[PDB]
Amino acid sequence: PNIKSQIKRVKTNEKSRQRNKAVKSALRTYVRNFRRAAEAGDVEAATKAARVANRQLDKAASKGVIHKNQAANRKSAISKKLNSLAA
Amino acid sequence: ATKIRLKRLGKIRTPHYRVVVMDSRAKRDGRAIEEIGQYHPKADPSVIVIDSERVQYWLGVGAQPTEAVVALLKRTGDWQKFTGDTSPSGVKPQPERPNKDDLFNAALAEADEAPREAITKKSEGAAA
Amino acid sequence: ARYTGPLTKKSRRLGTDLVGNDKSFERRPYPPGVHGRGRTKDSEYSLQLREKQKARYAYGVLEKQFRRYYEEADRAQGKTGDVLLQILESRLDNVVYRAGLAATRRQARQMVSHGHFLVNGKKVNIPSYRVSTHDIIDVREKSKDLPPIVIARETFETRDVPAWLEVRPNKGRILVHQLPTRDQIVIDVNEQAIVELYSK
Amino acid sequence: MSENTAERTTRRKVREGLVVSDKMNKTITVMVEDRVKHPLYGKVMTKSVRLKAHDENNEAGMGDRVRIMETRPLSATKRWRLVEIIEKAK
RNA sequence: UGGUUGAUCGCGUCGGAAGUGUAAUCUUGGGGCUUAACCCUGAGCGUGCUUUCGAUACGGGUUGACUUGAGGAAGGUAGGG
RNA sequence: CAUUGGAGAGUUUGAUCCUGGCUCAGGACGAACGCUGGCGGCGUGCUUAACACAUGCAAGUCGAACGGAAAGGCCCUUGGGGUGCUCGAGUGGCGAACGGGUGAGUAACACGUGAGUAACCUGCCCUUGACUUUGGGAUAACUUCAGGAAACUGGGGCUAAUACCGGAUAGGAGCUCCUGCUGCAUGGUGGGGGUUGGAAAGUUUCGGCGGUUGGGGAUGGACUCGCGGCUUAUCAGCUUGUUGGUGGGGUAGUGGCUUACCAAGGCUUUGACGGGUAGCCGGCCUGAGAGGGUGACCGGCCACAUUGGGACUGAGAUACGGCCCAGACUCCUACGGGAGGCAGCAGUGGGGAAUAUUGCACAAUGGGCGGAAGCCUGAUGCAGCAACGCCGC
Ligand SMILES: [Mg+2]
Ligand SMILES: [Mg+2]
Ligand SMILES: [Mg+2]
Ligand SMILES: [Mg+2]
Ligand SMILES: [Mg+2]
Ligand SMILES: [Mg+2]
Ligand SMILES: [Mg+2]
Ligand SMILES: [Mg+2]
Ligand SMILES: [Mg+2]
Ligand SMILES: [Mg+2]
Ligand SMILES: [Mg+2]
Ligand SMILES: [Mg+2]
Ligand SMILES: [Mg+2]
Ligand SMILES: [Mg+2]
Ligand SMILES: [Mg+2]
Ligand SMILES: [Mg+2]
Ligand SMILES: [Mg+2]
Ligand SMILES: [Mg+2]
Ligand SMILES: [Mg+2]
Ligand SMILES: [Mg+2]
Ligand SMILES: [Mg+2]
Ligand SMILES: [Mg+2]
Ligand SMILES: [Mg+2]
Ligand SMILES: [Mg+2]
Ligand SMILES: [Mg+2]
Ligand SMILES: [Mg+2]
Ligand SMILES: [Mg+2]
Ligand SMILES: [Mg+2]
Ligand SMILES: [Mg+2]
Repeated sequence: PNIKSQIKRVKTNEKSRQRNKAVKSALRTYVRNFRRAAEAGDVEAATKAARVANRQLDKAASKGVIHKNQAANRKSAISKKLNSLAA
Repeated sequence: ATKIRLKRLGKIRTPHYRVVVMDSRAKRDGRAIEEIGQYHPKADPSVIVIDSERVQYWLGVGAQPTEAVVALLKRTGDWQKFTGDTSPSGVKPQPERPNKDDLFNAALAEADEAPREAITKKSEGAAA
Repeated sequence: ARYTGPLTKKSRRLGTDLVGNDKSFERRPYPPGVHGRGRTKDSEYSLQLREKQKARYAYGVLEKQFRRYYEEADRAQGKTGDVLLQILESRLDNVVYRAGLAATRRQARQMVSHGHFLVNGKKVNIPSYRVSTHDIIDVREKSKDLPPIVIARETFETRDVPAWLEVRPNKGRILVHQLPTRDQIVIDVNEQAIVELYSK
Repeated sequence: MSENTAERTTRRKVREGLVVSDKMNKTITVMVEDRVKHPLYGKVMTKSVRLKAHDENNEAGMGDRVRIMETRPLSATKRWRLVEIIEKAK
């Protein structure tokens, strides 16, 4: 870079990328845990995993790592899957 | 942010501003959401015309004036109607008034001293 | 940007007295030069061009500005030749000439460009200043005793002032009653021919 | 009860046309014809455009005069929906 | 592209209304630069489009009549088709 | 129940009339050249090499978020008080996505015009309702060590926040169930219930200035669509995620956007596909008009920033003066490895018939940050240069 503002910016961009990547990977792991519970067909495990995943999606949306609309979409998918499992 | 600012127009060394409403990102002399008034500072007691209803609407909707437009609104009294403050509100003095027909009728009749200072300049050529 | 050469040559070529009288125009029936006495064909262009050049050299206006006057008259409503002659008469130097404060239009241009005149309070040194109605042209107070001015003051009684101007000779004040009409401009050209010329 | 600014006003585009293809599921290709002046010679021409609508239940057939209303993009090419069948030519 | 005519629709067509057609330009009315070029300002233009309300003479759509265009039947009939 | 507007000429013959081409008189220009050249006013000035670029500048700001003290500045026997203003370097916030440039690509919902989003997002600003709770762990700077020619890199120790991370508490966020009124199909909206959940930050010279979250407003953007504007048939077939369906995924959002499965579609002689050329427009020139030509300045939209590709950060990204990879180039190197992108302003080389100063100022208007004084601004305002245009003398 040629501007010290831009050098500061590349440093902060890397830092924010680390933070956001960590949060997104955690979200993906939680959603995968719920999906595997749903495939296994358990009810209590799937319910607990769904609660955890929805809470973490909302937490990430609050942190700004993901958009609130994306959080809502993923939560809706998880809740609909859990409802189908219960039915 | 939406701003109420001045859009420059006119010639070199002769600026006339249009008090317009546009967002900050837009270029100075560009498309405006609305044209509110005009401001000719080059003229005597600068001309300041501001559409009171529209400027009140834009202030109430949250447009941010530039310092120049704040001065103009102070002079037009709009900056007191909105954000009530104790300011003189010096509504523009008029840039005086000339006339032509009255002067022509005055001189057509002036006659007398017209040709009178005229024969006085006859005496002047005598002096010349 | 101003014709400074002889005017009698142009008057002889154009066949009419551009200005003045009782002069070297006793050789009028033939244009200047070695080939002056020969018989002429005179096409329509020739005729039209002669009328246009007569107006131009009478009023001291070059071709670009005369053309501009032509488009202004053409755009204006009414007879194009009438409007064109009205504009040329509304020129300030011609106004001074017609009021009679100058011996000729060239002298009027000289004094106007030298600034010996005031237009309704404001000093003007533009010969092409188009005088508007109800205007008051005044001689500059410093220059109220010019030799040409005193000659005009001695001679104006013989000169005829048109109806659209009022002059306070000794006072040097030309009141413009109205902007002149075709019947008030003296007929010495064919404005219709000029208009036809500017259409080819 | 007290709903918000009702009416929505904002009306969508409506086209009357003729079905020219019904052989794909839940879709009918409608041919809509308009009459306009020729820009230069002034004759009233006939401009025809093919519009793909969404026909839930496959209720329309070849040669049927139908009415379609514009919608949001329902597929890569479908942007209209069948609202009624005016003449069932069959 | 369309003979005569009844009914109907109101797509073309025609007439209002609303919205839009930024500004500048352009036309034009005022004003400022000593005039002009140029500049400011009011209006027009923006030849369209959308929405909406009317008109139904014509074009067209739908629908029903009529026989004069067109075709057919029966009889007559000419010919190196 | 009138118009503002239309000019020809020469040339086929021995002569004539007609047909007919050619040529000319007019206007114009982002023009060049030749001869000539006084001034002023207002504009305009690389149309070719989106050719390669030396040098300076063109994006910073905030101490009223933070640790601090490398300078200046006050108070003290030279260091010492961070002590107050101030203040490099560092964290943190915001800006850097604007402004400015160019027209290479693009025959395309790119643009013009008019609509739709019941498929959308929107920082700062305005408005209104709730709030601003309880804890914790690091780290840059600094310090020490090691490595490197450099660019710089890696350890040890140490430290603060409006930096970062647990928790509590908050709807109009997920799911679900009643019920009112309703639209344009998917539906929209009012009311109630169940259930699972989502925040925050402090600071001040006490004058301030801020934080989080609902709902509206304004602003800006996004997508979809009807209609409109080139040439070529000596290009006739094009397409297989292609056309549609269902489930999932994805996204701010609809969607073959993506995926699996099913079906066999979709486009085209009213010109698909291919070739050629081209940014589009408000406008400009010409013309009686209809048209024809054109897309300089100025203004709107789009595209692009060494070539190709990619994401990251962010409210927002073709990210001009960002990052990553590759190619072509230029430069530094101690040969191990590094650095760079004027189609920003001025300028150089080059090409060309041809197009300017390595200027001044932030005084005005506009923009960024700051509570403010203020700082930054090659935007802009100006000046220099050239008869390049118009106008006046
Ligand atoms: Mg993992
Ligand atoms: Mg989904
Ligand atoms: Mg008929
Ligand atoms: Mg009828
Ligand atoms: Mg105007
Ligand atoms: Mg004037
Ligand atoms: Mg306009
Ligand atoms: Mg009919
Ligand atoms: Mg028979
Ligand atoms: Mg012959
Ligand atoms: Mg011959
Ligand atoms: Mg500092
Ligand atoms: Mg731009
Ligand atoms: Mg352009
Ligand atoms: Mg925080
Ligand atoms: Mg098209
Ligand atoms: Mg699907
Ligand atoms: Mg091109
Ligand atoms: Mg074009
Ligand atoms: Mg432009
Ligand atoms: Mg992001
Ligand atoms: Mg950048
Ligand atoms: Mg930019
Ligand atoms: Mg650059
Ligand atoms: Mg340059
Ligand atoms: Mg050369
Ligand atoms: Mg300022
Ligand atoms: Mg200030
Ligand atoms: Mg600077």
